[PDB]
Amino acid sequence: DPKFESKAALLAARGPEELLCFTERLEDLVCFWEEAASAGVGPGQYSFSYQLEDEPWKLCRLHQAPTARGAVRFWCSLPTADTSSFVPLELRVTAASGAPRYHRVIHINEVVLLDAPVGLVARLADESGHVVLRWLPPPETPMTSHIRYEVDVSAGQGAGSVQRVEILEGRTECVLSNLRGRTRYTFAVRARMAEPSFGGFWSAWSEPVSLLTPSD
Amino acid sequence: GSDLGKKLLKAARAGQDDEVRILMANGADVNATDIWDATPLHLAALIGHLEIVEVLLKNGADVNASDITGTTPLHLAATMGHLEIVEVLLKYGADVNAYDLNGATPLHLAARMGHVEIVEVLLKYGADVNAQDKFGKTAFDISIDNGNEDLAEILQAAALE
Repeated sequence: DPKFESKAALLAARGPEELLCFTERLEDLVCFWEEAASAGVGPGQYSFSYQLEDEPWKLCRLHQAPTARGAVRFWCSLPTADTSSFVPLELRVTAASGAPRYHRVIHINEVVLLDAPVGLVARLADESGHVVLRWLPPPETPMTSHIRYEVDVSAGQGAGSVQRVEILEGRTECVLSNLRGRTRYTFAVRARMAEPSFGGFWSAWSEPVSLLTPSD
Repeated sequence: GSDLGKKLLKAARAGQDDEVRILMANGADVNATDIWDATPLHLAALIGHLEIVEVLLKNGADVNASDITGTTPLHLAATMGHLEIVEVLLKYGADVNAYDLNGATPLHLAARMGHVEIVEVLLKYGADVNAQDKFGKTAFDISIDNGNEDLAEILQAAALE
């Protein structure tokens, strides 16, 4: 629930004037936009309609919520799990007067915003001086074998981010070398669909973990 | 309408350039309409498939067709930022100053989405710099509302001429 507001705000930054649609676990779909508040405008004053394949045009109830920047966010949530991925989905947003607001054609799951990976654990490798990282995929997310990851390695002082490691598709671990001894490192990992037709966006970083390397 | 017209609307919307040509070669209605009175040219200009736009216009598609919202293909191309399609539509005679039910012209929509090159192409084809939508906003006003200094400077200079 709070995560959606962060994800919605993240997308709105890249396209403030657009109808933006994304999925989090490929089973649901949220389409939203943001506009200035007005004295009479509410969810009823807009009509959200969509057509999928040869289905009849359907209406989706619109919800209204505020944003930190003061814009009003209108959004619709459509189920998509039983829908085949990448099939065309036509979307229209029409004002009550019949005037146009939005008209788009999207493909199911073409903008995936995953949750962060979980269960990150750092471990001193049996090979001294190396660290093994292991983690779990974003929870309750299908197609885990098609998710790729990126690992961040950070030092304590001003050094900050010292390394970025790309994890090949479907892999949930990696071994880290070139680490300085007697040093407290901090690790985190993010996820994205590898196709990259699913959008190509990184998830938020996982909860971090830290570890003190051995001497020499 | 025609069975092929329904297939052409779906193929145009799906971006299937090859299937659009196949359907048309088999006699599909280039001006078929969906429940919103949108045409294959609308959907092709919307998704930005130039080759579909070309073969539709070359075979008689209505360049100035309006759906029930008053939206023309040039509106959708300008809104979605498809520069060449905006150029192709304009050279095939699209109304540069067509207005939708909001009173918005392609110049308004291109300005709102920050498409400087499309605004320039629209201006060269006679877009009305002083056209106000039903809320009284000109393209220049929209640029100020979005803090687009580049558009504001261009639109201001066009108004002096």
